[PDB]
Amino acid sequence: QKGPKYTPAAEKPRGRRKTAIGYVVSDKMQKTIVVELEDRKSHPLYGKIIRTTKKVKAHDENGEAGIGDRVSLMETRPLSATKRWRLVEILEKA
Amino acid sequence: ANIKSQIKRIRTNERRRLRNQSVKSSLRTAIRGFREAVDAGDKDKASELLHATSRKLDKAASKGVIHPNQAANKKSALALALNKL
Amino acid sequence: AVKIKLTRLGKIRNPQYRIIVADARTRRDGRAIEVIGRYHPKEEPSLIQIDSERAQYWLGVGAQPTEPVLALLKITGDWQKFKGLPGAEGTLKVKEPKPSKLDLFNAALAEAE
Amino acid sequence: ARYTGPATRKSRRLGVDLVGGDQSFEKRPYPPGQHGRARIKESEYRQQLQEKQKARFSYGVMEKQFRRYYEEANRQPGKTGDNLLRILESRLDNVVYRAGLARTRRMARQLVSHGHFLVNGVKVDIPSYRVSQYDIIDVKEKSLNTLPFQIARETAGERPIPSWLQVVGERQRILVHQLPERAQIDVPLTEQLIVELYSK
RNA sequence: UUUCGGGGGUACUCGAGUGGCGAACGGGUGAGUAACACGUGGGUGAUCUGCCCUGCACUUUGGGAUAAGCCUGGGAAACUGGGUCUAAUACCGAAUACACCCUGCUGGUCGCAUGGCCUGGUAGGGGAAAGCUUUUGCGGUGUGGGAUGGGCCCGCGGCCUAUCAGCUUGUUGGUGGGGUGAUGGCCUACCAAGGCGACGACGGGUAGCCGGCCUGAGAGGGUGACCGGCCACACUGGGACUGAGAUACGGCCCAGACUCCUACGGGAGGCAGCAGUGGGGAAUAUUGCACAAUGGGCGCAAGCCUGAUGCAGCGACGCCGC
Ligand SMILES: [Mg+2]
Ligand SMILES: [Mg+2]
Ligand SMILES: [Mg+2]
Ligand SMILES: [Mg+2]
Ligand SMILES: [Mg+2]
Ligand SMILES: [Mg+2]
Ligand SMILES: [Mg+2]
Ligand SMILES: [Mg+2]
Ligand SMILES: [Mg+2]
Ligand SMILES: [Mg+2]
Ligand SMILES: [Mg+2]
Ligand SMILES: [Mg+2]
Ligand SMILES: [Mg+2]
Ligand SMILES: [Mg+2]
Ligand SMILES: [Mg+2]
Ligand SMILES: [Mg+2]
Repeated sequence: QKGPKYTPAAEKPRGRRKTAIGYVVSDKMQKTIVVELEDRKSHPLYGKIIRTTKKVKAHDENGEAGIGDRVSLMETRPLSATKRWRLVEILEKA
Repeated sequence: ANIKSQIKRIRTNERRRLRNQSVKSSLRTAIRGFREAVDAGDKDKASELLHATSRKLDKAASKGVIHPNQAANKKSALALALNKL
Repeated sequence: AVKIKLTRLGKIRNPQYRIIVADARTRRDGRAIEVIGRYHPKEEPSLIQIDSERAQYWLGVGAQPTEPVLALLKITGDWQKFKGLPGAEGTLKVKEPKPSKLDLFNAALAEAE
Repeated sequence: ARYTGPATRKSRRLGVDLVGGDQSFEKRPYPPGQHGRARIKESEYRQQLQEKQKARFSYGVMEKQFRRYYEEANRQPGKTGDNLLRILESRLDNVVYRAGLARTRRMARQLVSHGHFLVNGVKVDIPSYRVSQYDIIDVKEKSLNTLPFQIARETAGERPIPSWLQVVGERQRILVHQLPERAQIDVPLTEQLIVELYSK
């Protein structure tokens, strides 16, 4: 009687990284763009839908997204202080 | 200083510090010697001392003085330096 | 090590215990990973319930029972089963269910009439 | 604690029979004291309050315990006034009185408290013990020949026994087929005023 | 064995000592903290994990010491030096490992860009161990998987104050190095001139957070005692060491305040553990009894330890019953 010398690891499903869409408000740093994300929440007490804007710093290697363009982003590990997003695709240039 | 076991541990912690310090110093001297060889530019000497330094890093990880991942990082950096230079 | 412990519930002089899977370091009345049973020693026979499916899983992965929990696992047969030894049926005693109240009401009706 | 002072003066203030056999009430149906004759200004609060006093000084329940009864009744799914009345009716000292083994609810309390009754074979000396469906109440051996209990055996007839109660034996064995509905309960009181009192 | 003053042996046993494991848990307090501290939901293709469980391989070979012991020195004390001597699962060199770590080349495949996976294939270099027991017998090393416990990052959520409008120069971003278990100005050199702010930045005030609790028809308001979960601290401030793991309450080093000892050279303390004392105050308890039960540490086990805990004492302090 003898068992296997190698035991394969159990399959874990790879997690769901968050995605977002925004507009580029800045590209004055090397390989980084500042993107504004827009969110709609219901006010806790008054119930009105409130629109809020969050700046995000995203990594793009090649500078392919300029100011004013609409872009898609995905979460990633910390690439520097602040930066936690990477540019996936420049979705609609303007 | 109040509890018997702590008093004994004072002695034993010191013994271990000395052992670990000595090993870490040896590792540091070895890495320094390799670095100087690479900055001097002598591929042959540098390659010989990469191998001895690398094995010393591995053995220090076996004694528990450094973490295996730290040994891997050091070894990787040295080998990359020799390939580039 | 992850262990199978008794955690104390109930009030003074009425110790009621839940059978929980918890890290050794966790305090007795602390957060548990699972509750897999209960144990009431003040009863006769002492009440014992174990979720045998979960007990088998936890012993499988290497949870270490405490001394009283090991006694309970032998009574239930979950220990003998896990090891492969015989006795898996266990020797669990259950309190004789007391007469139903409706039947005793009918008994009193008949007796006096 | 218990209220152990004069019993007639309470019925006299409230203007209704609480013991219901009381000659001194019918002789002086006005409130007690020097000013018991004088005209009292009407108020809704006094009416609500006195209905509560009639309830609690009939059954002999202190205000603390009575207020807990109210909260349970209001919590229960029925209508609060019916639930409150039948909870107080479930009390063992009351069940003993309704069965006839006692003369007054005061006498019923003392008997239950002194340890003369058993419920489903276990001694109970808690007057506030609430009977449930299919409870059987019996008398311990020592108290069966006990002189006032002997009186109670051959004094059957003072009042009628309600349908949910039943005395089945000369042993004076009481059976409870169910909790009384409002129709079954017969009490000289308007329960809606007490529900309103505690909604203040 | 005796003479009865003692003197040997045994190792059942065991003081002191070496060595292993534990001492990072458990218990306390809420000073600080307006912060990824906490709550809730995610991410890790960016990571560690002693003891426990379950596969595979192995456990070869040598060496030099030292505590204890004995002799002796210095010191008032705390403590400390020298000589001589002894052992190990203490320490140290080598072989073997080719699962594993590093580097070069190269094939397939999955994605979410770095990349991940196929223990992919291949060349070169390298990485361990420990014995004891004779009995329910316990151990040691590498490596695959699991279980447990974590680390780090992010969305969203919960105070007052513009009579606080600008703040920031490792500061915002990049590349080459360093550092860590791991990502990252975390650190560093150079280069670019950015980053955050009336969706209140930067200041000031207050405050541990939560499950919950109180009130209220609800919405809301107030609050966070006990019990339970996180966090923070341990005379004050700073620092690292040992370790799988450290705010290291009953560890270490330094500086300060305070108390104490001294031979004046120098030493020794830390109840926000349990109980208790003084003090402050309107006000809050016993210098109990047990490890019998439950949880924890070590031990093959018998067992030992446990002011965790289980209980007892005192106060109508509260609720409930009589
Ligand atoms: Mg590196
Ligand atoms: Mg009372
Ligand atoms: Mg000893
Ligand atoms: Mg601690
Ligand atoms: Mg060793
Ligand atoms: Mg780098
Ligand atoms: Mg504070
Ligand atoms: Mg309102
Ligand atoms: Mg360390
Ligand atoms: Mg202390
Ligand atoms: Mg300590
Ligand atoms: Mg104290
Ligand atoms: Mg005072
Ligand atoms: Mg135990
Ligand atoms: Mg045993
Ligand atoms: Mg002790």
